[PDB]
Amino acid sequence: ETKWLLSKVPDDKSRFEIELEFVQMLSNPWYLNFLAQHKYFEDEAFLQYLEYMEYWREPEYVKFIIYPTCLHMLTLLKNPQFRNDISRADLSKQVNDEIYYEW
Amino acid sequence: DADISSLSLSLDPEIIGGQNNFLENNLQQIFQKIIQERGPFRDLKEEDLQKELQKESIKDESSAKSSETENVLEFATLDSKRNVDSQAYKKELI
Amino acid sequence: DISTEKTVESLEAIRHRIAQIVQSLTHFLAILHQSESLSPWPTIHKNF
Amino acid sequence: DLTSIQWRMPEWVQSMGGLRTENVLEYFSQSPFYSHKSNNEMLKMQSQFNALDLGDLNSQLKRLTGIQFVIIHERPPFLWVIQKQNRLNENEVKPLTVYFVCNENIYMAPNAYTLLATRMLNATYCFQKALTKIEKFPQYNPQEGYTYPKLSNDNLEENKNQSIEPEDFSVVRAFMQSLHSSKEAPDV
Amino acid sequence: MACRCTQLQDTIDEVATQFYSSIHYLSSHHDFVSAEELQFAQRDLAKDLVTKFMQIDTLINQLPGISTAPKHQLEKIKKLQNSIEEKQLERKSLESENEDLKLQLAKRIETFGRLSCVLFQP
Repeated sequence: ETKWLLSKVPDDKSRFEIELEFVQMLSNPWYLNFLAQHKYFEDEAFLQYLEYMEYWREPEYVKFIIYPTCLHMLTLLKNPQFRNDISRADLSKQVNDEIYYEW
Repeated sequence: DADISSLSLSLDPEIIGGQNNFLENNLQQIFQKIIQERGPFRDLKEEDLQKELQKESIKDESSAKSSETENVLEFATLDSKRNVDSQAYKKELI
Repeated sequence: DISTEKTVESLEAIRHRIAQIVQSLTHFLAILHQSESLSPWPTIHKNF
Repeated sequence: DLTSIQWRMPEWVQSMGGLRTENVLEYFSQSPFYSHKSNNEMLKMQSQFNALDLGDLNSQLKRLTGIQFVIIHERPPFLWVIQKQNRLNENEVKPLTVYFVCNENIYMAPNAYTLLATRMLNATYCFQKALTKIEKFPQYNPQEGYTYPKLSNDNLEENKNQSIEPEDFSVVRAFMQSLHSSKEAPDV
Repeated sequence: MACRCTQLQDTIDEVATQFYSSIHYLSSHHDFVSAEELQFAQRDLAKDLVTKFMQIDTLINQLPGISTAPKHQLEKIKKLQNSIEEKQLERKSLESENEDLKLQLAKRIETFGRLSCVLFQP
């Protein structure tokens, strides 16, 4: 009824924009660790990942550009539950992407 | 184009298409799904045949349940993320 | 000029105490690893 | 705040293509770490006056009193040592923090005692925490001794000497030993 | 590979850089007392560059889709799908059509496996 009113000062046009615009910033394995603070993780943050599920669908899929985001998408699709959203996997995780970058 | 689904074989022209068969695959499976212990599972193999019988009889003839839609089904999993001793003291101490 | 000497020396004593408490607590944890089950509580207090 | 935390505006470096010499104090001037009554900044004010009269850095800097950020140890192409200081004379120096190029970050150098205290505190905290949600479960008795109550013990399940006048393995241990001897008994 | 005209471009703009490579031998090497042999190197470029150009023409000779009619080559793909899309489930239907018999036939192999076991122990 007034969930938009819950915002301290937001509402915003939102739309497709900053969504994908930050999805490419999700791509970085180095980005993984920072998410181990409070900004978002297993808390209410989990909802972000649970509503960003729409990308596999047609139209949204085209605007994907860096399947490393699709591999971080694999991370959420995988038990990020585990260390993937906890301890995994140091700078080597970037290498785990760099290999994907290598191939 | 169902061949686009068969382009997974083209993906197999682009990849090894997974290890597929493995005893280890049967080991994670020894952990995964009902039940456990491959010998005991073999004892359950007739019961597993019962599982293929009327156990799977459940089908589809009911309301679509719009409330379940859509990505919120994952939000229920988040509800699982929230709502769902000897050694252990020494363990956590370790 | 003495302060560097304070560094190498006093930190030698410090790293020594660390070398004590750490590896000795490895010995400790190993004592815990002796456990088929119950921990020796009084021994644990001795460890403390 | 001054430790291992992000503070990046990469596009500046994207323009610069990376650091050169005095330009490190440019992105550093963007940083909070940069001081306003630093000789770097009051003589930045000199750049807003004399402009030409600054030389490289250290000549105009250390000869003039106040806070400074002198360069001593380059580490191309990433780190560059740059210590904060306070000249009290054209000759005298009173050096402060070694600010350093952490690459798209620069930090104050931590005290050893800070992290040491962190270690001491966290360790003794582990001790005390070991004493927390663990202690007073082995309740003492002169007779029963320490006790370990359970809904079910299993799992598993200074006194006296003189008295009345398993081996869960069914001697299986020796049997296995014999298996070791016997596996190569034909072979040996 | 594909877009091999761009590979030819690799022998164009990059060869154009090779002209720049040819450029840097006369900066001051003359009166500062070989360049005469460097002229033979210029001959070597007269060989190399031009032959590379001939190679360019040779790959020009067989541009894929010589019909050059995407408007109709896509139609070719349409007919190709008129084949393939029909063949899709048809070829894979054979799988189940086979196993529906052959799985039970394999268990028949298991029954004569019973009898083989009977033969094992007279």
